[PDB]
Amino acid sequence: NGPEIMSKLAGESESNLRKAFEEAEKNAPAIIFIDELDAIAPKREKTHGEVERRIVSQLLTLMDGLKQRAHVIVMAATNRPNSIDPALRRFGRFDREVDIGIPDATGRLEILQIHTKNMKLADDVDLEQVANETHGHVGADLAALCSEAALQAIRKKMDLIDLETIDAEVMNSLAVTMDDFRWALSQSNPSALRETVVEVPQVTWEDIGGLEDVKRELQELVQYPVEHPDKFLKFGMTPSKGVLFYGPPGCGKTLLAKAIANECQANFISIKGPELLTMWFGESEANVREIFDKARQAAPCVLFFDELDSIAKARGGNIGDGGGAADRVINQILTEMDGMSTKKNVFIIGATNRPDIIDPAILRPGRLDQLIYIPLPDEKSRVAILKANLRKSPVAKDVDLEFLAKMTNGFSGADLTEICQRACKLAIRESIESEIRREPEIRRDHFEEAMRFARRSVSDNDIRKYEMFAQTLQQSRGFGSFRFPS
Amino acid sequence: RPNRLIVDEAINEDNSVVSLSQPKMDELQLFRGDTVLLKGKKRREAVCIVLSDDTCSDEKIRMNRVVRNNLRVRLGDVISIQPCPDVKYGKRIHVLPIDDTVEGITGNLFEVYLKPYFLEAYRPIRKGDIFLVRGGMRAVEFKVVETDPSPYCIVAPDTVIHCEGEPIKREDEEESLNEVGYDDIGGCRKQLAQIKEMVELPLRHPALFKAIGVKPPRGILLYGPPGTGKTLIARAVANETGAFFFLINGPEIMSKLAGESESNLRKAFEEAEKNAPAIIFIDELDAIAPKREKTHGEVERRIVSQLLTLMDGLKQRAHVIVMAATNRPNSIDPALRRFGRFDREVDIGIPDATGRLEILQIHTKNMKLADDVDLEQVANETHGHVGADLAALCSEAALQAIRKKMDLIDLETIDAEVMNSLAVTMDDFRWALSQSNPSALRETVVEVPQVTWEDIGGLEDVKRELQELVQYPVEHPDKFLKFGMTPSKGVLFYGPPGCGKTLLAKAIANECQANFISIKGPELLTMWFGESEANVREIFDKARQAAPCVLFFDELDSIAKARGGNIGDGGGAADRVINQILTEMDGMSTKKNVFIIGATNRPDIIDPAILRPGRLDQLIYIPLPDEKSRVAILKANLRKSPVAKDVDLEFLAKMTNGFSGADLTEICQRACKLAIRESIESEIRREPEIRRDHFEEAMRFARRSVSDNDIRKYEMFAQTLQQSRGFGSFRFPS
Ligand SMILES: Nc1ncnc2c1ncn2[C@@H]1O[C@H](COP(=O)(O)OP(=O)(O)OP(=O)(O)O)[C@@H](O)[C@H]1O
Ligand SMILES: Nc1ncnc2c1ncn2[C@@H]1O[C@H](COP(=O)(O)OP(=O)(O)OP(=O)(O)O)[C@@H](O)[C@H]1O
Ligand SMILES: Nc1ncnc2c1ncn2[C@@H]1O[C@H](COP(=O)(O)OP(=O)(O)O)[C@@H](O)[C@H]1O
Ligand SMILES: [K+]
Ligand SMILES: [Mg+2]
Ligand SMILES: [Mg+2]
Ligand SMILES: [Mg+2]
Ligand SMILES: [Mg+2]
Repeated sequence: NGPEIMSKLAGESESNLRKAFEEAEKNAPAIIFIDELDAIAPKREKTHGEVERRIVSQLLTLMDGLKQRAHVIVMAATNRPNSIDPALRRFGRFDREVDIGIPDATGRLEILQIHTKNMKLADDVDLEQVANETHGHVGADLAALCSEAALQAIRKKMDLIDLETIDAEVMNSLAVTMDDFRWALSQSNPSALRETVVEVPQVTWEDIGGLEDVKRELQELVQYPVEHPDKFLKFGMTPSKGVLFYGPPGCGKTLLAKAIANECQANFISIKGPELLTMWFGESEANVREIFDKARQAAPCVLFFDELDSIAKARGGNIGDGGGAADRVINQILTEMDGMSTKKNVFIIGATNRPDIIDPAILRPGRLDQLIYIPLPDEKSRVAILKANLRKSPVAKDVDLEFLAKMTNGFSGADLTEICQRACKLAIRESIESEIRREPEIRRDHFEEAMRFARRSVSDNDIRKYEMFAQTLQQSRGFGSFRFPS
Repeated sequence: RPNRLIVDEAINEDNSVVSLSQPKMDELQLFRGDTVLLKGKKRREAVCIVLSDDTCSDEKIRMNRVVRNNLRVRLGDVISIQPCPDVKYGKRIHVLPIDDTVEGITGNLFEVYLKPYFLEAYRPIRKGDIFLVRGGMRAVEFKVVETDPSPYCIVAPDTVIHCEGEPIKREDEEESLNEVGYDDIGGCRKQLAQIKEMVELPLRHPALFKAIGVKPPRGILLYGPPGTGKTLIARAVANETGAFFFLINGPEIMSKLAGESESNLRKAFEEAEKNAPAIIFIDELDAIAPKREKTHGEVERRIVSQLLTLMDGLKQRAHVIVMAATNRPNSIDPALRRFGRFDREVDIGIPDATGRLEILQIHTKNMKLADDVDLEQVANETHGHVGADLAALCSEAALQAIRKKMDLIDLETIDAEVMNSLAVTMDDFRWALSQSNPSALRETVVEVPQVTWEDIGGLEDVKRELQELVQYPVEHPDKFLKFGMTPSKGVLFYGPPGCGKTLLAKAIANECQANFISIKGPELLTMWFGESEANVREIFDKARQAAPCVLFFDELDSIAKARGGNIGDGGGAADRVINQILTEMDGMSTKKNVFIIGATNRPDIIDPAILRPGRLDQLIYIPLPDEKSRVAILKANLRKSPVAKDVDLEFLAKMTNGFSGADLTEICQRACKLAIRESIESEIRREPEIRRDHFEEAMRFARRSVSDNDIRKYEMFAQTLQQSRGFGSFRFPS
């Protein structure tokens, strides 16, 4: 234990490290686990004591002495991959690095099922509903949640049957009800809420309508190099490692990136515009490196840069504020892109509503060289939007969502999302009023009432500008009549 | 069973009154004012009269500290009823004080403690009963030594109570009845309830955790500004649960060389282990274990590591809860706040006006006050006062009461009658209020506001929308799951200056009884100028810990104005502080019931990124107040002010056509100030209400703050954001 080692004067600390290693040597195959390694061996520059430096050096020499075939594996856990001595992470000392990371919904469900196996639950405890709304929870947060629910189950039957070395039958007669879990979910306080989510997304191609050419291109750039690595070697040509989505707001760039990640069952990392702006305002663009590290350790991965023009907008427009299109954060992104290998199957997807103001250096080959226009959703995509938002909501069968997607001509996906956000909220309001006066489905009248407040977010001029950009980048030249002679 | 009850804290401070419920009395066949013989643990018993109240449950009995200690039991224990067989009145009943509680005060105890306590109050008395009485700015305990007419009796007016002297020595297994308890804490209901919950099972039911194996909370961290009673709360919990309270003082630990510090931490933990269920309280934790990066000594690092390993060793079922108080949630080692060491965190925080009133009533219970001391007027104008500030205020007033009668009757082991003859007058409190110097004046107020929908006139559609976004997800969480749709977590108020955005946010918070946090434009500008936008995170933390909460960002366009206009200064609409607000909004859950309300007079220059879905996606226009809202403004400002009945405030709100709320606020700020001036002049020449002439004189200086062009621009913005498109004729075919 880090703290236990560092809590013993300036003598016995070194003696205890040495004795631990000697005891592991004398006792056959062994695993030395050094829990909280950063407590023992932090950055020797940030140490301000002689004994701490001796502790780090003693650990280094013990680890070097464990280069023989003594059958002793040394494991170490730290919350600081970048706050332990780099000299420990060299070859022969700590060569292998395993990122545990946040559990996904499946992992959270598994942890909950593990913690509740001994506990006598009820029939209403779904244990999967909680696992889906325990976002930001590490297994310790889930254990705390489970113990909290069990304790409140004991806090409801506390002094009815006395628990005075107490009998087994009363112990077996306990139960935890699902509303206890829903209570604890509001008192959860997850520890890893503010942590980068790296998970295979649940968005599939079904949740996206239309975009047939866009889906084809995306699976050409992502699905082919992953599922057919036999090609790209037979033809001796590396897959492109990046694409730039451009188009009007609310047209499915995020969903397309998520769906292409889910098709290959690849990890998905999303870096939104506020994070790029956080690096830009704070001049902490070094964190770009860390992002790419997370992408490289999670490979195969789709590294998605939503609203990649956020810094360009924050500076003004195409020129910005006096300067050119280059900025420190996008420059770091360019540097990191040049340093990848295309053999890690890390795919960069940048999305921008303003391709005009994007730094052209990011569109060069060996970068986001392919530009895909994500247009305003067509009627099939509108139907998919309505079906996806309306799923999980009880909606009447008589609603003609196909008809609803016919006058929503220039509507974006956010427009239809607000359409139900209004119709379905009117349904909630009507339910509450009828429940007040009294003391089931989204009807057609609710949808007509919502469409009475239907506005197009993206204007005709903006669509015209997007179409013009798409033409000047995709209409190419007059080489459509080319043909080899004979 | 009629002979099995559960103990709860008594609402009132009565010495010998227990509160029960009518259904419990139904199976007992007892009157409202009869006496019963309650038998406690360890063979002890007492006699007490019952009372009826609906706050307690059907099978719960409420008892105060003194009678609970007489039964040798604590909260939640098992106590029978066993009604007394109507024992006749007492004759002599000899009672004597306890030596420790009478030391320092001598004299005749009849007219000061015994007679007033037994005057016009038939209180049952047993041989072993010890009772505490408050008087002479003290709380003194008296134990009965003998009773001639049977061990049980009821005190009669003609009974000749005897107090010879020779106070009895404090017994072995009986604790002091006036040291600390739950009734000594003022208005900390939420926090004290949380602590009681986390602490009940581990300490009151220790064998349960030696037979079940569920992990109870092992580390509780009380944090808040200094003087909020964290040590008091911990001591109260330990005393009420009966667990051994071991106190570790930060400075005391860190004042002992580089040896005995570690030895004392280890010995404290071992002593807590060896002594049954225990609470280790580590007061001033940041003195012992600060950020190990900011430490610059080896012994300090060893202290932190030793505390960490002791806390880890207290992962077993040793029934030892470790409590710690710090004023630094973010200046203690983060490694202490991990799972298994200090998992639970309780924010004590500033007391509200109700909490301040409770604290003042607690500190003045022993003190003999006057009739003019409102004790609620001071509680309403003690803003920024923590309970320590209130204790200082109360002691200051009492001392000045002693500074007015200081050497008239000599206080030479001084007599009790002169001690009981003191009084503190309200003007002393009003004096101390100007000499207060509150410690938590510069602290973020998190309180349920007192503004209701009555204080707002008109805005019927705005009220409806606000309760649709806030009241529905809070009071009807059954919906939004049946329909499978999260409530919107934010709204943006926009409109002209002085139209009730702040009052609307406060009223929607008060309707749901939610906490209200207001972040004004100067604070956003402070973060922007100082580049301390990291504090945005802290703000959201305060909102998350105070959930349900309305997080209000008044004048959210302050940074945009400070930069210029819509463009600003070369750059775009993004700035570091609003970017941090966007980041924090994306990181909330909508299951915390934290609602963000942004207000802006300039929606044109607001960053559009904040209007996107998953953010302040709903925009509500708060227009210039209509005549009903004007009447509400006038009535609300004029309340607390004596205003003549003949004033036609309804008429006054008819020519105030384009007037804003600030305009009418200035209208009375002038009329009512003219009334004050006329009062002063008439008092000078001589040595009651705001008349109509005052209001006409004020309206003679009535100007509209917001011009017609500005109102036109607000209306244009409202049209282009709310007139939508020509989809009003939509209809599904057939
Ligand atoms: N083709 C589509 N398939 C599915 N959903 C879509 C599609 N286009 C839009 N949407 C809907 O739009 C909403 C979110 O849009 P999305 O985040 O994909 O937009 P975007 O193109 O990234 O633009 P922006 O940068 O303006 O947010 C969701 O409700 C989503 O269902
Ligand atoms: N609808 C209203 N109901 C009650 N009081 C109102 C209303 N409109 C204005 N007022 C009065 O206006 C004064 C303060 O206005 P308020 O702080 O609500 O304005 P605001 O819309 O937030 O504008 P600003 O940003 O210019 O201060 C108070 O005296 C309040 O009584
Ligand atoms: N919530 C409270 N209720 C009653 N008294 C209080 C409260 N808070 C503080 N006091 C008074 O303030 C004094 C000092 O409080 P203290 O325990 O030092 O604060 P903290 O515990 O936060 O360090 C106590 O003697 C107590 O009389
Ligand atoms: K104290
Ligand atoms: Mg570990
Ligand atoms: Mg996008
Ligand atoms: Mg303290
Ligand atoms: Mg405002």
